[PDB]
Amino acid sequence: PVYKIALGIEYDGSKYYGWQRQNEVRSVQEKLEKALSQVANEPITVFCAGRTDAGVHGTGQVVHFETTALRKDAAWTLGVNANLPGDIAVRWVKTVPDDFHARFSATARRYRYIIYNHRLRPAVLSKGVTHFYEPLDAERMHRAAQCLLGENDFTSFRAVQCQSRTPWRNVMHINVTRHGPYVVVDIKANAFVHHMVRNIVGSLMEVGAHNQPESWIAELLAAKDRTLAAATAKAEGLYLVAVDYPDRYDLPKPPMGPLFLAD
Amino acid sequence: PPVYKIALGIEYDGSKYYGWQRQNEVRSVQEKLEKALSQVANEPITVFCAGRTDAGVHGTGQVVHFETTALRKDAAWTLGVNANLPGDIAVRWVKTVPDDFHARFSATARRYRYIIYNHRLRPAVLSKGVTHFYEPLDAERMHRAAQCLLGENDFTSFRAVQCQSRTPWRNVMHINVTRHGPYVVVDIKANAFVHHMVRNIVGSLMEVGAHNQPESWIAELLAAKDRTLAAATAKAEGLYLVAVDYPDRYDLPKPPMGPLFLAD
RNA sequence: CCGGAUGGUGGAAUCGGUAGACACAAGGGAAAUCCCUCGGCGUGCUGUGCGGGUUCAAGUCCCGCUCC
Ligand SMILES: [K+]
Ligand SMILES: [K+]
Ligand SMILES: [K+]
Ligand SMILES: [K+]
Ligand SMILES: [K+]
Ligand SMILES: [K+]
Repeated sequence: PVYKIALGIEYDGSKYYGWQRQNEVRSVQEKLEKALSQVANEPITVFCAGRTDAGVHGTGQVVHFETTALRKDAAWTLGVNANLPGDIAVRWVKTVPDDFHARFSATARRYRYIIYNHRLRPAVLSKGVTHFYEPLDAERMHRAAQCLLGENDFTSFRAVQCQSRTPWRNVMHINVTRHGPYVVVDIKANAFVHHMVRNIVGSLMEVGAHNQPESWIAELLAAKDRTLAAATAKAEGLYLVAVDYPDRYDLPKPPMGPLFLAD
Repeated sequence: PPVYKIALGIEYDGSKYYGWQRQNEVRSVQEKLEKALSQVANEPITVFCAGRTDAGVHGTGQVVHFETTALRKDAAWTLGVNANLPGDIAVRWVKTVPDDFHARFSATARRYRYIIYNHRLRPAVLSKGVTHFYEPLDAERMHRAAQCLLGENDFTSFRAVQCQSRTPWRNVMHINVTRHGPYVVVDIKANAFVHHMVRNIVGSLMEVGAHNQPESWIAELLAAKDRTLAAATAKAEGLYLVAVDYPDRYDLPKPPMGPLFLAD
């Protein structure tokens, strides 16, 4: 018998060279497979809903695999976790049909960017938040961002190493708010082009610091040029908070956080 | 030569340090902090913290002071020192204070926050900054079973052996337990605390929360004046020295105590 | 006149904080993905035209020299 299982993985990529399995470096996927394999007692290969670059964290990542071995729930949750490193962890298990597929079944991914806005660098979670010196204007930022909403040509916020096809994406919602000293950027789209978020954030920050007009983000978008927008934003601050899947699969959706961040 | 009494608001992540207490043998927050301060003042510097934390415990409201004959502009102590500090340690603010100031002795009351990730499966993000407690906690029940420690009591049951205070008596300003999504936070403020006082109150408070003991237990323990009766000391990675109290005359800056996104 | 002269190329570095972010190449190993290297030395040092200086700290300031 083949069993298609879906796991909700969570992690802290600060100590990993990303998710993708590199035969020469540390990858969340690798550590995750080693464990799953020990439980199923057979070589296991997983498929994630969205690979994160080296540095980016995850709290809503979703993966699936097929094992011939039958393990009770705890085996996949409490079990795998017992084999996983402290930074990586399983949030929930759920057997799914054959028509499910972490990546291809995903209707839209969602990210959150954590910006610690203070003159002096942070200490706690120094690898989990991006530190931005210049005073940000959450208000102004949010406004200068609604122009990216909908379907547009994110070429200006694209990448040259983008292995995807058409640079067109559909943004469900992009909001920027401030939590005390923090500034958070929540963005949801059907998908994103290489470094799309870290780029939108980069240019959004310049605006926030009043180094550019609100109209700049819009001018960039239509500029269809990358060498016009700000430089890619730091990684340590990006969190893959949540992925969208058809309600028919009935996958559990726990708080996306990160941490104390309201859902 | 002029002597300058300076007060720094230090913040850090003790996950990688054997505590604050400078030890000529291991990594201590205080040591790394002094090395830096010294490079700035270009003279051996010795600091005094408002409350030493044990190996593991973090800090976001810690306050220290020192005296240097060297005159450095503000940035030198803030942006400067930080530039010499490790990434986990950091200065939050500088402030020259009078001679009658003293981080420890001037402190009117310290304050802590305990972060409990209440979920069957262990956390990944901040795995060293939050305490993972398997059994389902009852924030409500916990808070209630705690108000009995409020005020001045004999915290012998929540004390320790390696304790140096000549008296295990303390005055609790307030102890509250709330739940943030999967988290359970315990905020406690007192004039001072006896060795492992907080981690102990939390330990026994958790047993109650998990319904392994009655709300009346915390109270029975307190009056029991016995330690071998209460729960075992709670984990360290979850304790944060969020804030210290000082006379308003000193006018020290009081930024958000957090940790992180935690409302002030 | 004043503002610049930093990597192979752009292009950064909080009204002195401890280089080269970021982007785009190149080269090598495991059409493209990916690791590491890509100032000079080598057997970590000195290096932000060039020596000298001040400062705990200099690309970041004071002085003499070359060119926009
Ligand atoms: K630094
Ligand atoms: K430098
Ligand atoms: K530098
Ligand atoms: K010098
Ligand atoms: K120079
Ligand atoms: K000069």
